[PDB]
Amino acid sequence: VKWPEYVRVQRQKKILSIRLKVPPTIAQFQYTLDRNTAAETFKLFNKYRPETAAEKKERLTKEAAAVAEGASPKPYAVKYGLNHVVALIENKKAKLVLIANDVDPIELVVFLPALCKKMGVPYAIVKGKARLGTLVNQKTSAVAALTEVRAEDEAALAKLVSTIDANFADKYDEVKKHWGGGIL
Amino acid sequence: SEEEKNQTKKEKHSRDIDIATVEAMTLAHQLALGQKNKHDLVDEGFNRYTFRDTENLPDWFLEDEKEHSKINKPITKEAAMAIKEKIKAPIKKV
Amino acid sequence: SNRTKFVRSLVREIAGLSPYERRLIDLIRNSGEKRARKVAKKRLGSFTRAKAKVEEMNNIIAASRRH
Amino acid sequence: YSKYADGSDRIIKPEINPVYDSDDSDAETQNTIGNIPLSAYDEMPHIGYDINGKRIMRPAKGSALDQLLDSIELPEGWTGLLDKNSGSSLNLTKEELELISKIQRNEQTDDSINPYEPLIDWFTRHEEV
Amino acid sequence: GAYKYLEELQRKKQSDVLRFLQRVRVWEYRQKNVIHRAARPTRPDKARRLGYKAKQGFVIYRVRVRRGNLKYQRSLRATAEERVGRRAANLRVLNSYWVNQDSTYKYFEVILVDPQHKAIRRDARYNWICDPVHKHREARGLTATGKKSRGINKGHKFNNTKAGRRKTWKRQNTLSLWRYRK
Amino acid sequence: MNKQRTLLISSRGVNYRHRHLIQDLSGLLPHSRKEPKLDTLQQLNEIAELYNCNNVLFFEARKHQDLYLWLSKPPNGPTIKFYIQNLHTMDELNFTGNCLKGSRPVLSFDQRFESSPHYQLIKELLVHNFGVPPNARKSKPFIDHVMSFSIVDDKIWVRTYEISHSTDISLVEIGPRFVMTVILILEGSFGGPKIYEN
RNA sequence: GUUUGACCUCAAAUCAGGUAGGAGUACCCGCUGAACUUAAGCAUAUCAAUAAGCGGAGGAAAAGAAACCAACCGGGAUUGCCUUAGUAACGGCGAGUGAAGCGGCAAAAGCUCAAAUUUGAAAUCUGGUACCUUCGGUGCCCGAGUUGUAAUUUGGAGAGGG
Repeated sequence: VKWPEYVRVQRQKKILSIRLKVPPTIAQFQYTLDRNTAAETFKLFNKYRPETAAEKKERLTKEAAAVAEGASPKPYAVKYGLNHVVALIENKKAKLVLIANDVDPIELVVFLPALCKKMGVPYAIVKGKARLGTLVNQKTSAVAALTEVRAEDEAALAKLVSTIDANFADKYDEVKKHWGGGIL
Repeated sequence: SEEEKNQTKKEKHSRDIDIATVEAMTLAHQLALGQKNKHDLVDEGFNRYTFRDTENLPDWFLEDEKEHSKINKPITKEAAMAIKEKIKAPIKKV
Repeated sequence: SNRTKFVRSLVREIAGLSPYERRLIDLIRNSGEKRARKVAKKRLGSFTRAKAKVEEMNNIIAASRRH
Repeated sequence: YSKYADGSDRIIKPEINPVYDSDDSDAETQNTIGNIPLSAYDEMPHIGYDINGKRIMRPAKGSALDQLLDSIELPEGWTGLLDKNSGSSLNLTKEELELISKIQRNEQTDDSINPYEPLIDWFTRHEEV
Repeated sequence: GAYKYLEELQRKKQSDVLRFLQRVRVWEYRQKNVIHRAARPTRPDKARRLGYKAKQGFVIYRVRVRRGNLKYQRSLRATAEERVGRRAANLRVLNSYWVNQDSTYKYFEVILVDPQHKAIRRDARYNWICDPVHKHREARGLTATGKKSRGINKGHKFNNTKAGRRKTWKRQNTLSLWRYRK
Repeated sequence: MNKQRTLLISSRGVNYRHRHLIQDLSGLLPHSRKEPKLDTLQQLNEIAELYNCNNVLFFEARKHQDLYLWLSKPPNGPTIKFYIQNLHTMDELNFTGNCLKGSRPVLSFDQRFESSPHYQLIKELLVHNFGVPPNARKSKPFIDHVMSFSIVDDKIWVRTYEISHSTDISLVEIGPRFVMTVILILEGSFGGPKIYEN
């Protein structure tokens, strides 16, 4: 019996990560926002999908056409860029931060939750970088953050932040102990 | 026969601790003479391979780690001589 | 720069302590600074580097159980 | 503390005793001989002179049967090289061999320390303003 | 940005997180071939500071080289660069960086730029590599590792190799004879 | 009773002759500790503390021609700088020496050492700094070599001789020989006011 | 949902568009690297950091804008020639080897990134298609990119504002 080499390699990697002891800085993920609150966050974030290329192009063409014949505030949108997210973090401008748990280079995201908690900025870990990508008109971003929001959604954002603090931040603060990967 | 079984326990432990490598022989030689006492070896016994769990990992992974987790350190001819004598086991052969 | 120091401290906390750093802090806790400095100046070559490492380990130990 | 000769205060640290620590690259010599070959003293019944200059009589007056037994079945502590304090082989204790084996296959050396200590986040305790 | 944090973290290679990452990646690469393409660089900060860009035309390759030497007089980094340039003949080698190492082998990541791609050609900041004079830079030791091995530097410490040992030896070991003898 | 230790430290630039001088000094003195290098000055006292050492010898050199030496008690003692000019290494074949490594030394001081308080201070410093303790870890019981010190023209001359017998004793010059001047004396170890200056 | 797709990794096309071998080789950049000969026969040594062999480029190549030289009233990229100098210095201090500062002159050009949020809008670009004032330009389309494509800037500092 034989299977493709890459399939065997990835299966071995999975069964090794399941069995290899990792420092608490690793395995800080795998304790993630529950399905309920994750769906609520997606619903809240689904209303602030960044304008896609087609939408921006059509809007600009329409504006130009009106101008050719001869005021609104900044459109609130989710911030996802890792460099931009880490810049909103450490500056206190960020209100809600989402972290993908399935980033290929783990080192790129290990320090993000620690920095977020050090700066006292709410943060949440959500399964699937694709899910963040699906709502940002990209394949994946590995991170998502929120900025100034419409007054209508301010109460929803505050409630979501409180729920996240009650569910994940406070409950899983013990994640520092219990070195992951100890399953027999 | 309780003592008989106990004797075999020490024999198994001794067989798993006897020096069998050139690096081990050099370490034993340095420990015997005053070059590196127990404290010096303990201080030197911390390197890249320390803090690595191996009881739970699969055998096919430990084997890969076994043959790729060694350090080549300066060996000594005097120590290398001792291991050769230890490995030593005739009229017909003569 | 305050930002650089903050980033370095965050990296040190998240990265942790290397096995030689672990032994250094263990000797500081269970022994005196003499053995720690002797080991630091035996792993590290330059004396000032060993002194800086010892000071960093002392600060880490002090901040571990405080605040 | 008292001051220097010219308006400079100086703390008089206690005089440091020139004692030797348990590990200071200096062992219990007890023989006064250096790294010289042990070929000498074979005919004499002593091995050098210890501190203060008195003869170190050779105690390794073993029997032929004992030597032969230790030759075929080498002692677990056998190390080949002889000891400076006597003609008997400087056999290592089982405890030393255990540490040597632990070092030689990437085992733990400084026991009693937990290899999986929780990450005590000292810096995260504070919050920036 | 996150680049500074990654750079700071990478310096602590002995750290537990990086320890586990290296212990996993050493087996992951050993299971793979000696030389294989990498989808993305494992050390984005190091590549970025080395001139690497995410635009089309840049390729990240992983290579394995044996360790040891009855002697050898070239760096394993230069050997890996040459062995990767001898396969991607249509790619120009710019630089490489260490990503991991093993007792028997060392692992290095090399960034490759294709001068044929129009994006590179149209880029004024990278079109300079399209000149044929830069062909097989690794084979001539013109890379960072090659220059370091060659000893090209300034000061008394590199007089014998300030402008190449062979060139200076040839220039100095010449009996100059002018028309009007001095 | 008497117990002492010495720390040997050499700055960058020590030529092979000076390196051999330091090496043979470390062999003549069994209570000596050697260190790799030093860069910059008060740090030297900490190094002695790390080894619980009661003395320190620093071989300064501004250029690689003129050797300099500092003798002091690291904790709080004074320091004296010597501008050594003449120097003969242990690797000279003109002197035949079978001296036992680290054996008890015998000092020889002339009357000039007692002619001034600072002369007495340097005499005592040499006595305890170069005088191996009777119960030193690496010392040897028998006496085979002696040390001779004579000061003339304001500078102290250092000589060493091995002893010999016959079948009522004779001695032959051995070891390094050099001349040391008195440049500067400090109240404290590598610090404090300058008490004496030539 | 005993389901569907997102992804991430890895394959295939005689797939669309491309590139690489090799030859030549006085000079250039590296790897590799001996011996004949010569000194107290030859142990260090000279021949030699050479020939042979191997890989990589052009009309020139390399290097080039200091982790440089100096210790002064400082010099101010690299390269080349004279001097420095057969000097400093090495040399079983025996044969021999042997620079570098500065000074005289041919020429001069300096620079570009990383690391700062565009965040009041990834503003970037590869490729296919229809046209044209076809070494390329415009509209449309697909895709790469947020694990970072646009703009400013980097020790001479620089950036947000009045």
